[PDB]
Amino acid sequence: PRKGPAPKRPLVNDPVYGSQLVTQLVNKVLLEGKKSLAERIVYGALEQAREKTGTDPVVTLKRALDNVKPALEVRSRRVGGATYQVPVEVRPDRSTTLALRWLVNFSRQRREKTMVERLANEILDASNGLGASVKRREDTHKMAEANRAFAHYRW
Amino acid sequence: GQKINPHGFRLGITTEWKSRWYADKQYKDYVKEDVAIRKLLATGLERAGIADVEIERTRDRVRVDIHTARPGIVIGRRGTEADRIRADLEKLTGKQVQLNILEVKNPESQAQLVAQGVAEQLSNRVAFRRAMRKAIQSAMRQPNVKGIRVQCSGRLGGAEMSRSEFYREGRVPLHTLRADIDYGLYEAKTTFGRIGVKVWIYKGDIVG
RNA sequence: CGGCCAACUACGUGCCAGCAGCCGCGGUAAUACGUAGGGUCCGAGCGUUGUCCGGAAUUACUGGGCGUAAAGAGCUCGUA
RNA sequence: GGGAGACUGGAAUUCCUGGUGUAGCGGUGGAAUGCGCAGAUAUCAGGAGGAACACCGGUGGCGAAGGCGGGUCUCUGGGCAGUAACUGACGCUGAGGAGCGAAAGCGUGGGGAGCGAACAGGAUUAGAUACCCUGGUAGUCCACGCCGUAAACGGUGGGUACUAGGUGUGGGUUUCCUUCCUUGGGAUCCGUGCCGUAGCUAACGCAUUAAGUACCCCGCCUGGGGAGUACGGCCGCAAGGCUAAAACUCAAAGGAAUUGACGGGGGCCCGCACAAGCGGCGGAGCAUGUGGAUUAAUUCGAUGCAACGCGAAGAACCUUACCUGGGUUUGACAUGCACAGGACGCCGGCAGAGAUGUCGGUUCCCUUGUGGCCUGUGUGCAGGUGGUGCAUGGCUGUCGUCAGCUCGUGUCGUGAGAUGUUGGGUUAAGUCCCGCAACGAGCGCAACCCUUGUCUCAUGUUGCCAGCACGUUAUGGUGGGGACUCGUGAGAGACUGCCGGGGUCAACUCGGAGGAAGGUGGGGAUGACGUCAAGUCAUCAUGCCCCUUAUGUCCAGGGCUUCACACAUGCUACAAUGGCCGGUACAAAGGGCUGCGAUGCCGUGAGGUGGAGCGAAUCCUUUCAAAGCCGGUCUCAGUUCGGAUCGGGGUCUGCAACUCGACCCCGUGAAGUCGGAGUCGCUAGUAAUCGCAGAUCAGCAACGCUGCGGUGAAUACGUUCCCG
RNA sequence: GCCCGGAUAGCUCAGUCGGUAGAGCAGGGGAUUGAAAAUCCCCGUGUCCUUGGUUCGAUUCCGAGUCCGGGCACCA
RNA sequence: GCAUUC
Ligand SMILES: [Mg+2]
Ligand SMILES: [Mg+2]
Ligand SMILES: [Mg+2]
Ligand SMILES: [Mg+2]
Ligand SMILES: [Mg+2]
Ligand SMILES: [Mg+2]
Ligand SMILES: [Mg+2]
Ligand SMILES: [Mg+2]
Ligand SMILES: [Mg+2]
Ligand SMILES: [Mg+2]
Ligand SMILES: [Mg+2]
Ligand SMILES: [Mg+2]
Ligand SMILES: [Mg+2]
Ligand SMILES: [Mg+2]
Ligand SMILES: [Mg+2]
Ligand SMILES: [Mg+2]
Ligand SMILES: [Mg+2]
Ligand SMILES: [Mg+2]
Ligand SMILES: [Mg+2]
Ligand SMILES: [Mg+2]
Ligand SMILES: [Mg+2]
Ligand SMILES: [Mg+2]
Ligand SMILES: [Mg+2]
Ligand SMILES: [Mg+2]
Ligand SMILES: [Mg+2]
Ligand SMILES: [Mg+2]
Ligand SMILES: [Mg+2]
Ligand SMILES: [Mg+2]
Ligand SMILES: [Mg+2]
Ligand SMILES: [Mg+2]
Ligand SMILES: [Mg+2]
Ligand SMILES: [Mg+2]
Ligand SMILES: [Mg+2]
Ligand SMILES: [Mg+2]
Ligand SMILES: [Mg+2]
Ligand SMILES: [Mg+2]
Ligand SMILES: [Mg+2]
Ligand SMILES: [Mg+2]
Ligand SMILES: [Mg+2]
Ligand SMILES: [Mg+2]
Ligand SMILES: [Mg+2]
Ligand SMILES: [Mg+2]
Ligand SMILES: [Mg+2]
Ligand SMILES: [Mg+2]
Ligand SMILES: [Mg+2]
Ligand SMILES: [Mg+2]
Ligand SMILES: [Mg+2]
Ligand SMILES: [Mg+2]
Ligand SMILES: [Mg+2]
Ligand SMILES: [Mg+2]
Ligand SMILES: [Mg+2]
Ligand SMILES: [Mg+2]
Ligand SMILES: [Mg+2]
Repeated sequence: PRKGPAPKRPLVNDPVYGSQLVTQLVNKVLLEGKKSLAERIVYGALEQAREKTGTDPVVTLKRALDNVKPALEVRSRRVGGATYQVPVEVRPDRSTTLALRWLVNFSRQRREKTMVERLANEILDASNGLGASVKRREDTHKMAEANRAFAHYRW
Repeated sequence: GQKINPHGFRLGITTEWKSRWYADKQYKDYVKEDVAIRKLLATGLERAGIADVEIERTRDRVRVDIHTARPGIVIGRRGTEADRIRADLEKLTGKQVQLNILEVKNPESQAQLVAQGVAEQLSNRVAFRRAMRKAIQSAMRQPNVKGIRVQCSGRLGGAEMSRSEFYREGRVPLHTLRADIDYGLYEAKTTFGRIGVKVWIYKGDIVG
């Protein structure tokens, strides 16, 4: 990437739900190349969501995504030896990447016995705006707004 | 260890094996015998000037072809040297051999022999620059030779600090696989140690 | 008897013992140290030290210099 | 803006007085001392006072130099041109001497706004008598003296004449073109710049404003340091200035220019360099190498990157180079010469740890010349994993698979050298294009070779099985079949070749079509000129040195496996994306002869027994995997996680598993709860994770190494920051 | 000699209530560096001078001893 | 911002 941006690998469409959001979620759950295991973790979590909320799982997943996606972010820059947290806008694709990474990582830190339970409950809380992933988003914006003065670097 | 041996680099393409046989079970024994033969031959006709030894085997037949600059010393007119060598050969090998003592067409195109000639001059305390230029000129006059490189390294002139000098004329495309590179190496024996002579002779391109 | 500067090799010690006018030679392979063989230059002399001139156009009359190498007074006026 | 004196103008800083008005101001890379909240900063009005004069204003003017810029007035110095009215060589230079002489400093008396040595705090730092911040005294200013130094520089003394031009600009004269516009143009005199000849110079450069060609006068130099110092003297209020040595010491100290290297210089580009991500290491246990310490010995080598699962692709004996002890000497192993043989050599017995010793049986061919052999006794000599990789060859690492490194003949320079190789563009690339005092060439780059991805043709066993027959209690099992695979031979295919837009109608570039593949398709092999006195005398070889009753050589036992610690590379874990039990699916590559070994039977199992069949596309390595998928169970617990350690009982290899092998079964059940500062790998079939095979090898310390397939991510805005 | 105050980690210093031994530097092991230093991260180090007494218990509360800082040793 | 030495 000294010679310029590299191409993004095409993501397939999930056969059960028909969202590419879902297969992106399984690629974040994916450990050690065990895709089939990650697949059923995600399917199970969406079924647990469907039974607990009654409504369509992909719709609630998208809602939870929209409540955890960061719009504004901080990038650190050394300037005169002092280090300044610089507010930078998040491009749409990065927003969803960040949101999904946050959802899965906090689900791994949750207390419920199995990952299907932890992931479904984190998705449900984030749909309501209650979860740890939502707090992370709010803290990301809090640090951006506290550093609004350093936006003039525009790096 | 910067330069791949030129012969081995081209061994499947532009040059050929110096021994032809097939054995599965006898392979180890065949190699042992070959080692013994080539050590018996490389330390016998030293002043005859040997370029190649090819060993062919089948059943018990052991055909040894010795390529030499001048076969005169490798066969006395009474057959004396052929008989002496065949005697020690069959003794060592265990079977029957047919020394096919040949001769080289263009001694001065032959990198192994050019290396021997430079080495012997250095053994006779000839200035190394002289021997280098002599070999270069002789080889380049001959019709196939499109380029030559000669390198001598060691205590050159009996100095205490090792020098490595090389002279080059023409093209010597060591990286080109299809290029026909003839390589020779010889170790000159001197009061102060050993000095190594390497010769690369480019003779054109082979397409097969 | 290294180069100036005519005349080279072996052995013995290996940064030691020593050499040297200058540059520099001795650190277990020295044409430079010590000895030997050989060689070179001189010869009833040959070397060394001291002293003066030369080379030294390096006090330059013959025969040198002063932008940056050493060298134009900080600048004027004016007496011999 | 030449100097001197007097008077005077406005902007701004500071302070003061008074409004308005609050709680911050001020300062830095970031802060803090500091000023405020008792009314600051800010804003408005008035007053005081000192210093410097924005714009004009320039590589412009004036002055001997130092120097000289608000305005006005007064007094006063110099310069230049025109006219030749006047004097008639009155000129030039000048040892000494005299005068002027930036800034700092000194004396006396004033003044003191701002600035600011010293001096305080604050910060930074290991320290910070500094740089940065807040304050702040002499001084900076005036009057009159003193001082007499500066890179007081054009580092270039003054006067005069001469020696191509071109082009700016300041001050005068004049001719023409004519509007008479006038920076119109010419000539001429006097300044001040730039560029360039000739000539000069070591070079850099100077070049009518000389560092050129010459004449007159002055000053000054004579290797670097000691030293512009001491002593003496003169001058000064002082500081100090001026004049000015020697002893002693060094073989140089210097000027200019050249090629490199380097920079906390610049420009332009790269690389998992960073950033964005994903998984690790540093914490625990164990394996392995190393340091250190032990030891009789713990053989030797490697020991920043580029030593440390490295030489070792295989240390119980052997290996083995080490230690202890026992033996042995032309030797464990060669070959030439003397001197005696007739045998050597086997196979057994006993003694010994074995080496070995001894005793019984066995035992030679041509032909008399010997021969092969040794009884053997000597003598040359063998033999050293003894030393020096800083005497070496060969082989290797490394920068770096980076794009660079050079030569021939011209040309430029006194020369080292330069040019080519720079410049503009472009590329992964010194790749190519366009220029171009260069024109070409060589080693590198690229390609040729291997492997992987597609198709065509040829061909059917041991491989394949579609279409036809015959068998299964099992399978291409079997008759057979070329049709699909596959194997291996030959060939086609990728060329920026084609189309559209960029472009020097150039390189090359961005996109599209077609195609299995697109832009060196992916990955191997391939390491230029050199560098590190890199590594290796222990693979081998080798100069020189050393040992020869040992530093050679045979053997038994021990060691290389030590252990209070430390480092490095790994493996297994800390669990539920998991552990355990049951069922079931899908590989590639490779290996096999005193070897791989199937069935069956016996063992819980390692394994035993026995041996079918295979030198193998045939047979064995199950019909070859694990992760995976389905089901059940455990339920967040130091546990049904973990599997270290230790007790008991076994198997196999081997003469032999005490030191010191692997594996199996029963029991045991340690640390470990995701690891401090810090640090490593990776850009797609990659990382992560899962098994399989091979070399070495009787057996294995293999978790190592080399290789094979299975499942398969995330992220890369970008070049500010770190490394190369 | 009299009157005070001392005496704690390798060094310089806190602590005291009768139930403690803590700071800075040094030292030791990591990390950073080509290598030192500086810096960063984990560690170790005490008859609390000696001495007896009180107390369930003494660095601590008493008396004594040794060593060391302070203020005094004067008038004829 | 800071960055001493061989
Ligand atoms: Mg001579
Ligand atoms: Mg003279
Ligand atoms: Mg003299
Ligand atoms: Mg001179
Ligand atoms: Mg002069
Ligand atoms: Mg000078
Ligand atoms: Mg002057
Ligand atoms: Mg005045
Ligand atoms: Mg006020
Ligand atoms: Mg105010
Ligand atoms: Mg004068
Ligand atoms: Mg004078
Ligand atoms: Mg002054
Ligand atoms: Mg004073
Ligand atoms: Mg004064
Ligand atoms: Mg005063
Ligand atoms: Mg200040
Ligand atoms: Mg004066
Ligand atoms: Mg002066
Ligand atoms: Mg000046
Ligand atoms: Mg001067
Ligand atoms: Mg002059
Ligand atoms: Mg002029
Ligand atoms: Mg000029
Ligand atoms: Mg000159
Ligand atoms: Mg001096
Ligand atoms: Mg003086
Ligand atoms: Mg004096
Ligand atoms: Mg990173
Ligand atoms: Mg570790
Ligand atoms: Mg760890
Ligand atoms: Mg070792
Ligand atoms: Mg390794
Ligand atoms: Mg052993
Ligand atoms: Mg070396
Ligand atoms: Mg070494
Ligand atoms: Mg060049
Ligand atoms: Mg170059
Ligand atoms: Mg060019
Ligand atoms: Mg090229
Ligand atoms: Mg290539
Ligand atoms: Mg070395
Ligand atoms: Mg040796
Ligand atoms: Mg042994
Ligand atoms: Mg070992
Ligand atoms: Mg378990
Ligand atoms: Mg525990
Ligand atoms: Mg737990
Ligand atoms: Mg890459
Ligand atoms: Mg094995
Ligand atoms: Mg793999
Ligand atoms: Mg008294
Ligand atoms: Mg020092």
